[PDB]
Amino acid sequence: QNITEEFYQSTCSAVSKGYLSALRTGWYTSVITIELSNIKENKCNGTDAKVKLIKQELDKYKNAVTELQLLMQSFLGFLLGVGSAIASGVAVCKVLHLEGEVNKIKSALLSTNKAVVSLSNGVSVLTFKVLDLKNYIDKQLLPIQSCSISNIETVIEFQQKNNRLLEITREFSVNAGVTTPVSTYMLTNSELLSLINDMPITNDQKKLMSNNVQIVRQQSYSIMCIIKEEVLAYVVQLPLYGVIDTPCWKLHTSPLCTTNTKEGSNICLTRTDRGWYCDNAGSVSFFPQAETCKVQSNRVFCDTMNSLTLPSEVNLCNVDIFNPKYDCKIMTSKTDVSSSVITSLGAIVSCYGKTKCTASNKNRGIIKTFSNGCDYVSNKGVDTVSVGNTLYYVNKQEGKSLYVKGEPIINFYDPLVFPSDEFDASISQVNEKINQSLAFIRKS
Amino acid sequence: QNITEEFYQSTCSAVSKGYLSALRTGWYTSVITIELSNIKENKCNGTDAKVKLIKQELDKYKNAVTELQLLMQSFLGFLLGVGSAIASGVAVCKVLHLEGEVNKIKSALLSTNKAVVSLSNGVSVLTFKVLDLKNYIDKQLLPIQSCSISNIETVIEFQQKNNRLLEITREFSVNAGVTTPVSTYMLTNSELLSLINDMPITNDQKKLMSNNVQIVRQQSYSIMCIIKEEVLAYVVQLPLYGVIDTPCWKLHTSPLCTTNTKEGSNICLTRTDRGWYCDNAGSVSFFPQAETCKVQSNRVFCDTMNSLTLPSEVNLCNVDIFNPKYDCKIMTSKTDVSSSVITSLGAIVSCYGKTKCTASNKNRGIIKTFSNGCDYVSNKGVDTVSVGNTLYYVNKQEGKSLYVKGEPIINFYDPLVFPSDEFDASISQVNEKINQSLAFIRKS
Amino acid sequence: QVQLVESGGGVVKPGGSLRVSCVVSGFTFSSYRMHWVRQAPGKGLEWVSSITASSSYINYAESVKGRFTISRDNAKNSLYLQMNSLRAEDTAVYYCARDENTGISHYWFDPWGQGTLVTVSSASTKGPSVFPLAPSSKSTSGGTAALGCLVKDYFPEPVTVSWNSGALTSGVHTFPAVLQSSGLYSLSSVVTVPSSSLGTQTYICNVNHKPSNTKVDKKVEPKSC
Repeated sequence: QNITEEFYQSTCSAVSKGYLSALRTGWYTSVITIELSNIKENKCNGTDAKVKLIKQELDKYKNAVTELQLLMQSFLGFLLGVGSAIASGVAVCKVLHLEGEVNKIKSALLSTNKAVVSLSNGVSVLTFKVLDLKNYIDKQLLPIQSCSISNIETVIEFQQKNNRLLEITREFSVNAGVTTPVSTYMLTNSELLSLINDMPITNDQKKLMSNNVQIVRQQSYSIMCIIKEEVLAYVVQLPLYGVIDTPCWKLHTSPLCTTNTKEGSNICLTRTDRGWYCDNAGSVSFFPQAETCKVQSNRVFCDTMNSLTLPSEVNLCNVDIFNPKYDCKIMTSKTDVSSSVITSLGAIVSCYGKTKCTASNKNRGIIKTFSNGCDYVSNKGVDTVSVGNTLYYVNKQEGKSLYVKGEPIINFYDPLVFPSDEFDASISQVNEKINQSLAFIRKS
Repeated sequence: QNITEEFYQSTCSAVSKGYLSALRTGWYTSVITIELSNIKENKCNGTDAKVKLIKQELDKYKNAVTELQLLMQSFLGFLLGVGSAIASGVAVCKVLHLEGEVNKIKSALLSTNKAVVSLSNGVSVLTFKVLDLKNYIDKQLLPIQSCSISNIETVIEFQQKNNRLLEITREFSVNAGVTTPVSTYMLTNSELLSLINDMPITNDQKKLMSNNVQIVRQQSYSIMCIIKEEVLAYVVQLPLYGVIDTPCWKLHTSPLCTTNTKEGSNICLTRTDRGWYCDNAGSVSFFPQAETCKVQSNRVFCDTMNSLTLPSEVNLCNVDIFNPKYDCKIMTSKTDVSSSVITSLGAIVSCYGKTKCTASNKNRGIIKTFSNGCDYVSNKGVDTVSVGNTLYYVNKQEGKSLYVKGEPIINFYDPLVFPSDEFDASISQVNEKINQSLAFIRKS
Repeated sequence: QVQLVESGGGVVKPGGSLRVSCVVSGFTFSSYRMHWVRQAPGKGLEWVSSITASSSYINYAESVKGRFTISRDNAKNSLYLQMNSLRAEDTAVYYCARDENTGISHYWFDPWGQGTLVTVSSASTKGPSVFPLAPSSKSTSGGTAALGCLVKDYFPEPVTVSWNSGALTSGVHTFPAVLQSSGLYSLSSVVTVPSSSLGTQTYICNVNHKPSNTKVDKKVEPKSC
């Protein structure tokens, strides 16, 4: 009941609809703390086998702390604009370097592992304690001091309790202090769920985020922030989905050319506005780089930093490309090469020249042969399409597709006065150039 | 004896030949299963030291299972086309969600570890069992009631047998159920070699794949597929190399400009068809984004999804750019900037303006100074080339180079009627524009 | 049009050496893998050897491993088979064939050459033994009388017999040769002529033997009994 598709023969493009939106509009920052110990070199000049292992595990811990201390020391995608991804978390850490902000956090978390702390600038952030190495080292490892270990399971327990810090240090070291995909070492799944549960958002947003934690991880940041006194702190910057559950639709385009027998003398045309389209508030967000949108079943996650704001009239380009309300963007060329585009529920085949183009399924083999021009085939009884030397697999999603017939628009142009090398043109701009060229030729 | 190079002075380009092909033309899918346990939280109780470690390990196992359960829910590169990479494996999983498929696979693997199972749609897939945690847990971790552990090596054994599942869960969690480079946790070398050995292909293809396992890994996929009853299943999508051991060559191009002493008044020209070319059943496969072809000694691994099908006459552009059989593609400009291109056995230097360009070796230092224009130097006695403020290291691979002299073609053009800007033109298009411009020049 | 033409076949004693060749035209030679297939006289087909487009991989049958060597030259569009230590059971017609395939399960031989015959026989080249077979009363009367010549003990197979220098073509029937245990062949030809025309029509049996240049002729006339 969800996904449908339509192919337009006039323009050689297809539209997929039936998807739902989840657009990241803002950021949410939280502070994660780890309590450290102040172990100083002990004498304990033993020779036991377990003492040596304990010493090695303490050396690893101290080297990790030193390394962390050293870490902090004093088409159409060209129209988008550039932002700064981690500005908010960096601002939070810039605040945390102030005089009493670490003390405030330390004194507000001693009784509980979660709390809301008001910073000196008035902003209140979630602070959450994930690991307590101070307690296990000060007590139960240096009892008031275990200089001759009598149990082997002490070594194993200490090794288990130390892996988290080493893994975090490694991840921060190989990334210069900023890890885009937030690993389960930085935040476990239970901790991430507990953190989502405390955001001041609606229950619908919480349900959307709780069922897609793998996307939330993929769209998050972790920033190494500070390590002073006996506290390790880093900021986690989570996505905020301000717009959810609105209709979304994808556009696929392929070149459209004439089919003259002579090798040259052929003109081509292509729509350049392929991408994802979602309507949020009385307008449409357009994402030219469809690689920047994650898809889970019929839910699309897109980032507004990589979008343009367009009027709702843009949708008229699919129904009629010559409408006066909106000017559709195209590209003209003179090189006709065969290729294929795999859509949501089928494939578009532009087969030109002397290439051999076919569609097949596993049981019966070839079940269609394509002629020169642009054509479409549904995935209902087709498994693969082969264009020249290339073989493609079609998606096997369930849905209905519709074929719309019409005369290709490249036949309405006169090749004599047709512009060719136009990368960033449109319908009106091509018409103006054609009109000027045609009006010039009236000499007498 | 293997690979040679030739530099053409007329066009400022070089060709390297002597390579052998390995082109991925299809996919092969397999199913990997892990026999899992359904341990209930029905342990009696404990306050021991060795029992607490076992309980922690069991908690890790159960958390991993829950996480997995939560995971599954419901120039010239612009001419290529768009395919879908993991369509076949996704189709295999879509089939695998039917009613009796999992039971069928379970019944076919109880007595062995490999098997070929024919699914409901008639396709026969290869299934393989890599780990059996259920057996170990059931027959060695529930001795009828685990309330007291008498050995420490049981803890170590259990935590050794559990690492494989945790490492798979982490990988799938940070990738949203699709890991492109298949690691040794998903498939070991023995398992991958056996899987290659079971494929219905020739012995030549098996020899090619067995000696280049790292490339096979780099060109594979792994898709989280299903976890129900007491089975964890994921699909592995392996490359199929249908074309092997054919001649391949590489093309390098650099801008070609005039050398007038005035700031402007200089016209440039560049061939745009860089990349790899391979022979494919009476035609040629061209890969423009040469960054997507892996090279092992003199074997090139290219993916056909990123190629165009061209006639065999394309090779005529190297020997004669003005031939009538094929129309070579160029670009034109007016910005002349110095740069260098490192080839297989040398370097092309385009040195223009007031820049200083030299070549040197470690023992003797500078051994050549370039003048204005395009030039080539072999790697026999050259270690580095420096252009302006940049220094390059040449490849020190063994082979023979040849220098072909000729008049640069940019000197045959008249700058007055030269088309200054042409990103996607050809020789014929530039000629036809020059003919236009020159015809309009008529008096009275 | 795709063409494969084999050459270089001939007779060779056991333990000798030989080299067959196959020159192709009509397609890009260096894009395909090539094969050798042999068939013994009156027997089935058998794959011999294969070679990929750039000689990187090579395969042999277990019956010829260590004795035959496959090779190709891409600049000349030719591939070769070097045969050494030839045995008696190596006597067959050798074909060159081009590989066709679908990438995974299917591998066949669509285009085949025409074949070249190789004979491995210890016998030594010898001249034919020609004798006449005059008609007799028992083999006469009826409707017509038949008379012919006999060729005996000749090693190379290609023996040609013409009666009136090619001026007699009706009623002439030639029989296939017989391979004796000694390795020599022997074939007899018979001609049917009217019984009443006996003596009036001249019968001569020309035996032309290229490998021994033995061009002999023998008259067949009745000789009492």
